[PDB]
Amino acid sequence: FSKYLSTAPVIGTLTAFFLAGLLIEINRFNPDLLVYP
Amino acid sequence: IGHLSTPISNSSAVNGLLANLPAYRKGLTPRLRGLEIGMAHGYFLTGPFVELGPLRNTDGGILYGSLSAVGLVVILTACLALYGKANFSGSSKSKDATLWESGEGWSDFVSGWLIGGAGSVGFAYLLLQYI
Amino acid sequence: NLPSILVPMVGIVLPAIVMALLFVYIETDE
Amino acid sequence: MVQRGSKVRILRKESYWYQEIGTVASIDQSGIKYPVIVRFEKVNYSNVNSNNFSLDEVVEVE
Amino acid sequence: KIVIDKDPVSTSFDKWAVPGHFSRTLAKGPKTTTWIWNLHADVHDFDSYTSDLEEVSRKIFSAHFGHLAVVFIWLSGAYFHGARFSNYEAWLSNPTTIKPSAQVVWPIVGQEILNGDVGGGFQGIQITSGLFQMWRASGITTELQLYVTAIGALVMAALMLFAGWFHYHKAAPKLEWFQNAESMMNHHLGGLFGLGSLSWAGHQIHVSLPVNKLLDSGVSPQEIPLPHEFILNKDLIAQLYPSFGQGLTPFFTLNWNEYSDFLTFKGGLNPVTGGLWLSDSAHHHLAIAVLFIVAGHMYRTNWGIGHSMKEMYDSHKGPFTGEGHKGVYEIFTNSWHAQLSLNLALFGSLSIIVAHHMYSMPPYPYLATDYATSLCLFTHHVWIGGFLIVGAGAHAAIFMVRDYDPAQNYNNLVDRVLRHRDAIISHLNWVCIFLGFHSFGLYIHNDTMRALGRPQDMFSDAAIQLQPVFAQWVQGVNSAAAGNTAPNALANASYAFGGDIVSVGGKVAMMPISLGTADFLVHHIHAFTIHVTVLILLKGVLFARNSRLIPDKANLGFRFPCDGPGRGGTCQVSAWDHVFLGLFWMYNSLSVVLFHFSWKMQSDVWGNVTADGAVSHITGNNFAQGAITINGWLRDFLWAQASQVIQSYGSALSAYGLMFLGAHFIWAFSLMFLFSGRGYWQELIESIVWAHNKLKFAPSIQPRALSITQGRAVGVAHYLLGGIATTWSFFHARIISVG
Amino acid sequence: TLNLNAPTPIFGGSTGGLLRKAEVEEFYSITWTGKSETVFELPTGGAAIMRAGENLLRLARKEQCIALGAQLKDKFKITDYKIYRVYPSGEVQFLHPKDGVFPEKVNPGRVAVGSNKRRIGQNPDPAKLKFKGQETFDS
Amino acid sequence: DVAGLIPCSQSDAFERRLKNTTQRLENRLKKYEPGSAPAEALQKQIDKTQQRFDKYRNSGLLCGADGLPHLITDGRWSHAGEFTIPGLLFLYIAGFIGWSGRSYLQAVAASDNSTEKEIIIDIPVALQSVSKGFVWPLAALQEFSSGKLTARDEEITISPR
Amino acid sequence: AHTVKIYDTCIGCTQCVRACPTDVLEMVPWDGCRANQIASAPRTEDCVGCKRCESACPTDFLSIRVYLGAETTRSMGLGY
Ligand code: CLA
Ligand code: CLA
Ligand code: CLA
Ligand SMILES: CC1=C(/C=C/C(C)=C/C=C/C(C)=C/C=C/C=C(C)/C=C/C=C(C)/C=C/C2=C(C)CCCC2(C)C)C(C)(C)CCC1
Ligand SMILES: CC1=C(/C=C/C(C)=C/C=C/C(C)=C\C=C\C=C(C)\C=C\C=C(C)\C=C\C2=C(C)CCCC2(C)C)C(C)(C)CCC1
Ligand SMILES: CC1=C(C/C=C(\C)CCC[C@H](C)CCC[C@H](C)CCCC(C)C)C(=O)c2ccccc2C1=O
Ligand code: SF4
Ligand code: SF4
Repeated sequence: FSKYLSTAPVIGTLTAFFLAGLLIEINRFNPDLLVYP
Repeated sequence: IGHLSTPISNSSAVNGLLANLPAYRKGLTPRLRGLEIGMAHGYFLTGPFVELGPLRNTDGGILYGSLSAVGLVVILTACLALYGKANFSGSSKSKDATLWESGEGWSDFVSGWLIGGAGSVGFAYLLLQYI
Repeated sequence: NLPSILVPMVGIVLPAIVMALLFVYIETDE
Repeated sequence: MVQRGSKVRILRKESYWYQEIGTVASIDQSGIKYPVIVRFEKVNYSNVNSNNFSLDEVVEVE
Repeated sequence: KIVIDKDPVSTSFDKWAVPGHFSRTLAKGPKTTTWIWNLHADVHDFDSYTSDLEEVSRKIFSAHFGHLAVVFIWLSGAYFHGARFSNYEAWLSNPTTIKPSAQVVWPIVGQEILNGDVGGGFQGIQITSGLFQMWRASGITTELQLYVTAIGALVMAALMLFAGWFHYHKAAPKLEWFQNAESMMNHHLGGLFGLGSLSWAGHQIHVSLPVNKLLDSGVSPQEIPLPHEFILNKDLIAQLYPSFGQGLTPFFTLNWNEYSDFLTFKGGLNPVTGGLWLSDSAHHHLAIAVLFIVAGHMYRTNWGIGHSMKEMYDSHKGPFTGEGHKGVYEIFTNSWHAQLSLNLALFGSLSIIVAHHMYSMPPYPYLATDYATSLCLFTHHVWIGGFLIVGAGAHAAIFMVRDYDPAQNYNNLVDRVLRHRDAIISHLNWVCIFLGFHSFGLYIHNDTMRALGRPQDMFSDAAIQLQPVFAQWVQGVNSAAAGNTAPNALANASYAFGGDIVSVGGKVAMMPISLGTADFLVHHIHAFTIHVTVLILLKGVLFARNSRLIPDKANLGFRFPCDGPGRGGTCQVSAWDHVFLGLFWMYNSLSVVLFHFSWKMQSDVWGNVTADGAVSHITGNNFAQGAITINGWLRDFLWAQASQVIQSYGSALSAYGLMFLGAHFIWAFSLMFLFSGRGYWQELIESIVWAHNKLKFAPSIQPRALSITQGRAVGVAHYLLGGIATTWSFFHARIISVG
Repeated sequence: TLNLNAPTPIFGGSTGGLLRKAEVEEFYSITWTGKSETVFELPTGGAAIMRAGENLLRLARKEQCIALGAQLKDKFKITDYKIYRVYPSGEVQFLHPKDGVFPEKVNPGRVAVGSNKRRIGQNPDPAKLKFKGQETFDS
Repeated sequence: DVAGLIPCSQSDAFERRLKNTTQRLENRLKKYEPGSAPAEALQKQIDKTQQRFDKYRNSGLLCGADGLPHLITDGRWSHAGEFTIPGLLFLYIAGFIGWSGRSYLQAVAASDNSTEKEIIIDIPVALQSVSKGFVWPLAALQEFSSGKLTARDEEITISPR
Repeated sequence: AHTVKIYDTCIGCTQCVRACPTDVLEMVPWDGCRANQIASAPRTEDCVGCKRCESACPTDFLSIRVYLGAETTRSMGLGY
């Protein structure tokens, strides 16, 4: 099953789930970031 | 066998109408069988023009609608002449030698369509505006 | 006045002539 | 002279593996034209890995 | 007889590591990138790689269990989001003013403006699924009952998921257990359809009818006793429809007339909810049960009596039709696709019948007044049903390519349709062009007559009338059956044919939908666009094996792009490509059906009723003189009613406006795949694999363009996804704002 | 020769077969011996029954005779099918096998028609053969 | 003032974008109970606009006639936070994704079956490549200077000319 | 009719010949070795231009090439 997790769709989804949820948490605590202050 | 055999195929109540229409009839000449086709087709072609036209409550709706009907016969006289020049280039022979297979009398068919067509258009004009 | 005569000529009559002229020209042969 | 198992590069311009590296499967020991059978790691559009070439279309990159 | 194999497939993760483990071709590894698309294409086509019909049928059996699991997962989330994230409790106190809402949206970047002012003390997305009116008809008054139904759906999802593992890996049936069609017909008719409508009638009598008569009297949803308290307290159930003090002794002594207060034939709409009477539906499903229970005692089994379906096809043959149905039973007990085609035909045809019978006879309380719900319930099941009809012509064509046999089909009814398929198609060819001219050209005439200043020369009600007299007569014989031909009915089958107006609150629940010249025009558009959809799909089914162009079309398969550029060009000859062409024509057929629906209801049916009895409709009866022209279909329907989907930015309707433009994008993105071809993009990629070879990192999986058959599929997917979601967004943001 | 007439199989059908092209120019006939009485699909629709025969079937195209001839060698293993093209209203008798041996098999006595003594990359430019009667692919 | 743009702290139109936004929500708060759950949902929504506008005044953005913040990309160092500072922030992350997958495919191709290792991701080899991807502006410079960043045009597959 | 040319890279695999739906191609004795076989196109007047032959050729870039030319009743694949 850990060999199955290295296959491209499931390893391509959970990092797409991770890279999304990074930006979801960043925009949650730090809202409305147009520019670098 | 090549052709399919349905129970309603090759029925004499249907095949008998074919052999006695003026397109397959044995005794008719091309001047006669074009006169009969034109007299039937010109008679009903003035039907749709006089009650479905751009002017229907007029003096006027029956005369102008019948003028459009002979307008189609003289158009279809040209198409019957155009089909004759194309499909009979020197009246190209074939195996059967009917009027429609090789032409050989085709100029009498197109003229007979014009007389019976424009006549029965005008004949049905007499039965609606008068009679 | 001349509009009433000419626009059914090149609208109806003249296209009927050139279509008749082109159709016999297509289906001729040597 | 190219032997079997040697790495070549293809000079045939119409080939899929033109200017690419392949290894020879075998050489036919007769006078048949295009005897050099090269096997490639990349597949072409017909999904085949082998082709026949002549000696003038292969080199000795080694 | 039951014969089961014990442990044919082990439960390991060894084949989870290998993608494409099931076929000889895909279990070699990817040399190109078409292997990725070839992998997902034929996974669930079990007939291709496994050539053992016993092995295919077990794969199909466990797959339906797994599909039954994901519907129960969807059913739990339909109930859990009804319990936790909904205003269902305040909605039962006021079903007219408070809009049905679920799906609270998280407080992030600005999509918490979608949580709109929907009613009471709640903020969420107004739902158009009808779940609030369905749970009110089921009797649910608290979210505790919605909670256990979400738990009860999850354990049913795990039970179906356990049954799918068990019936393939552990205890797999043989082939002869699947071919017992007469026992399977007996069991689904009696058990699945009979007892399913018997026991739901048991729910409707004991649970639905007690709490809904107390809702129509309107005490409170909290003052209403619990549904199990109508079973214990027999004096409480005797207070409303007092025939429960006599018990089941009227049932067993055949004195069924004593049940004439909760098993009625009232036949109409409730004046206080605008739905069907639940006493009618309780008497309905009981009669549906007894009709279905005895229908499961029809076919023969291992106890001698009954009909055998093989002997009903033998000796059903005439002099016109040769051998008749001789051989059809050997087709339907061996061809999984011929089963799938006919099952998809009447499951999709039924779904349009569901949609047509639910706006005219609204079954749920406060469904007809919710214009936001009844329109989307129509447009859902029409779209869902028409997709399955294309799958009927799809899988009928796969029957001809691989499951057809010349030896078994000799002079039967399959063969005799294959011998006059030019007579069927060319007569279908004529009737499409006949209906295309004589329905659509009557708009082109009406566009031209309206433009040229001649409104007396078009087809209208103040013009040359084309009246629907064959439908207005059926409007007369069905509206005059209360007391005449259905004598025990108090009112008609619906108020659509004729009758009074029913007004719940201030809005029309149902009113007579009058038909005219404009209704004659669209109904022949529908019959035209349906007949072309038959014309493409039947041409793919009949010419699936051969034609005059390609006589060995069955040797190339059901799914191939072409047979070359020769014979003039043979592109899209396959039976697959007729399904691909029929998907657009299904899109064209169904989208004008719902444009007919969404304008006929808003103009002639739906609207507000004043206290005096006068009706003021939504768009103001502009279907009669507007829908006769294409311009009026553009100006007064597509331009005027799309004013709420484009002015939706800055409100709770904004995501429909984002989906409106979001689907205009993907629809146009589809034409990149439809109008183009593969050999352009393969050489465009050849310069892009060059720049990845230039910096020395090109992938060993060689980048390939999509196939011709796949680029047709990628285009037809985004065309439908971009086309329907445009209509999804336009319909939703309109009727939420106006109804 | 063609052995016309020969018994047409017991079929009775097919709207989709042998229309007016056949009587004016160039229809085709395939003649085989079926060593059973089995049912077989046609290029037009599907059944007839194969006779013992001397079986004969008149088809519209040479394409349909090889597409039927591939079926008799695949399903029924009768490889003695003999396609033809008719007399006066047709063109050339005995289309296949032209040398008596199936074309996938080599036979001495045949000549290489349409051969090019080069590769396709050695084909000249179309600008080199501009305004000439020579063709870019012909040798 | 680089294109006729007053700053947003002095823009009278940018203040009126604040005034109608909180008026559309205080009118949306007028119908609810003061202690309810949609009451604190709109009060947290109003305070998100107050943290939106007071962030944009002090950031030194340029508001036009409509009253919206504009970005000035000619890059000046007084306006470097609009495009120049997030531009260098993008290119490192994008080059980290680029140099990882490029070095991953070079490590995979010199193996037995390189084609399966594009399906399955070798977690040792992938984590070896993200170590080589953090140093991409230093690693690509020595890869280019040593000459193994590019191939010659006689080693690449090339169409007939 | 269409023109079908056979180039000297043919390996006598017979795949093209066995792909043709109208029997346009056949194998003939080669004189370059008197051992192998090359494809030939003696009946190009029956070629419909389907290109099934080329799709069966194994050699990396075709040994048999079909260049679509003047169309005829036979080449257009008409039953009429
Ligand atoms: C949980 C324990 C378990 C394990 C270890 C296995 C293992 C196996 N199964 Mg079995 N099976 C199981 C449970 C299990 N199964 C269940 C619960 C069912 C009922 C669905 C089945 C029904 C079944 C059938 C019919 C077949 C197998 C087969 C197999 C073998 C290969 C399958 C494979 O590798 O693809 C792994 C597949 C996946 C990882 C994908 C799972 C797909 C799920 C079920 C549905 C996904 C839909 C989901 C909603 C996504 C939609 C999109 C989304 C964005 C919404 C493998 C030995 C095959 C076989 O033995 O061939 C010889 C075979 O034909 N299984
Ligand atoms: C493609 C997937 C799909 C989805 C997501 C939906 C979604 C929905 N359906 Mg629909 N449905 C579909 C396909 C789909 N439908 C098809 C193809 C049909 C035709 C069979 C139906 C028939 C249908 C009916 C009759 C009803 C719904 C209703 C609903 C809504 C409520 C959900 C619910 O649980 O009701 C649960 C379902 C019911 C309460 C009614 C079930 C009664 C039917 C007659 C049982 C038939 C079962 C039987 C096995 C199927 C016939 C087999 C036969 C051909 C041999 C929801 C919007 C309900 C609604 O409108 O809500 C307001 C509703 O009353 N659907
Ligand atoms: C709006 C664009 C459009 C139009 C007008 C058509 C039209 C047609 N399609 Mg096509 N189709 C389309 C888009 C369109 N399609 C697209 C996008 C696809 C890709 C999926 C297809 C795929 C498709 C398939 C698969 C099929 C069709 C078929 C048809 C024909 C159906 C029969 C009919 O109604 O004849 C009557 C013609 C009309 C109603 C067109 C309007 C004519 C007006 C009203 C009369 C003309 C006025 C005047 C006399 C014109 C000339 C004046 C001048 C000479 C002076 C019809 C010609 C079918 C067919 O051919 O069946 C026989 C068929 O099977 N189409
Ligand atoms: C319903 C029906 C039917 C019928 C229909 C039809 C077929 C009709 C038509 C009819 C027609 C369509 C008729 C025709 C008629 C004709 C006529 C009536 C004509 C006449 C004419 C005339 C008389 C003229 C003369 C003339 C001339 C020629 C020239 C000189 C002068 C004149 C003018 C004198 C049928 C049987 C199918 C079947 C069943 C159903
Ligand atoms: C500053 C600035 C600006 C400007 C800009 C410009 C003008 C630029 C240009 C640029 C350019 C003109 C460039 C060029 C380039 C070229 C080349 C030649 C390149 C190459 C590259 C490479 C080779 C890559 C590699 C890599 C890496 C590094 C990593 C990842 C992977 C890869 C492989 C991708 C602006 C105004 C906007 C704004 C402000 C600031
Ligand atoms: C655009 C187009 C292409 C090119 C399109 C292709 C090749 C699709 C490739 C795009 C996808 C999105 C590439 C996906 C690459 C990886 C899977 C991305 C993974 C990223 C992870 C983080 C998930 C065709 O091949 C084609 C073929 C036939 C008719 C029309 C067309 C056509 O229109
Ligand atoms: S041309 Fe192609 S298919 Fe024909 S023999 Fe030569 S290599 Fe084989
Ligand atoms: S193009 Fe088709 S018919 Fe012509 S030789 Fe090639 S395969 Fe045979």
